[PDB]
Amino acid sequence: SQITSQVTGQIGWRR
Amino acid sequence: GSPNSMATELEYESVLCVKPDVSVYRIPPRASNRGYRASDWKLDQPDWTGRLRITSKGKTAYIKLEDKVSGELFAQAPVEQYPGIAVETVTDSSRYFVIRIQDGTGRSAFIGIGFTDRGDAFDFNVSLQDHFKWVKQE
Repeated sequence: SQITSQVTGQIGWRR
Repeated sequence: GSPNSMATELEYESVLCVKPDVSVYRIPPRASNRGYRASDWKLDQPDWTGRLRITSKGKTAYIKLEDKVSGELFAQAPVEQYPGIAVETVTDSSRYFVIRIQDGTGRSAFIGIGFTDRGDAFDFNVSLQDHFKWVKQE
């Protein structure tokens, strides 16, 4: 709706 | 103020973290094959926003959510293990989480969380990593 910022998983990381 | 039930017990909680802006998702699912995945529900569509508090009474931390103007309680989630049911990472990006809150009536609910910054969410994780690093028979 406003944006898409999908939860990471192809690298699966931190900072 | 004093709690709603008191019998002169150790009813304390010690502050661990505060974050200035935080948003929540009252999510539909509980248990998919990968966890919860923020990408499946509402990762851009919060139902409430306010301020984060984290406190701890011993081995137990409490994620407590506060009003952005007056500090009044929105929800609270007790945790005695990390990772666990009371704080989980969605699938992997720790930009988001899912926590188990009380509804304040003797019952619980699951909400997703989304932060104002990716680093403020990674510090929501570290505030619990350094709380569980000295317990859990480590």
